[PDB]
Amino acid sequence: SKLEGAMDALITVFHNYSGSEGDKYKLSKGELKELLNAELTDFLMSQKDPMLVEKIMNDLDSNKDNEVDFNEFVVLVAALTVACNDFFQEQQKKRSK
Amino acid sequence: SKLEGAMDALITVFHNYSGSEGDKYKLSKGELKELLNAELTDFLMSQKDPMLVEKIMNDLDSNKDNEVDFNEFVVLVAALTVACNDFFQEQQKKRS
Ligand SMILES: [Ca+2]
Ligand SMILES: [Ca+2]
Ligand SMILES: [Ca+2]
Ligand SMILES: [Ca+2]
Repeated sequence: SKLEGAMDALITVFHNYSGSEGDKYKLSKGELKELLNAELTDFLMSQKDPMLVEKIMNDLDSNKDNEVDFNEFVVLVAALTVACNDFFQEQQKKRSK
Repeated sequence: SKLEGAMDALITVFHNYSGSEGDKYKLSKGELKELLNAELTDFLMSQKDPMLVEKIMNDLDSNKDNEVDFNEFVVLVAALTVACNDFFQEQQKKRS
């Protein structure tokens, strides 16, 4: 199914970056930065934005273990997907006026 | 990017079922049923299970407007993906 394909992909993406160092199933700041730069580059306007990454790391690491675990990563993905969905919807609503 | 491809897919799937009736951007119980049966059938052990769909509807519709909006739908997707990831990680741990 298209949905479970997407779910599989969320899992794969995470594990593509989380296994370079430290906990194999959590993202370090470095691994997160890597993932942001390669996977969400449009959100960084294809710029390097370390201070922004720092803030993303701080907002996502809710339990303060200096890692972004999978639950924490999914919080990111959910927020950015909702925001994009909302964008597309408002663009259609604006058009129908 | 693989990630943004997946995010796009989440949006497209929801909008694939949400536009049959009512709000074009929310799932009725009926629309949610169609989505669950087409997209998550393995979670239903490939059975039709309207009693479980009812409970799923009731759980996802946190604002009690009788619809599952996109945010509500992503709560389900997050929960299921997290559970699936946990499964795959515990299967690896077990193996070692
Ligand atoms: Ca790691
Ligand atoms: Ca954390
Ligand atoms: Ca609808
Ligand atoms: Ca609702």
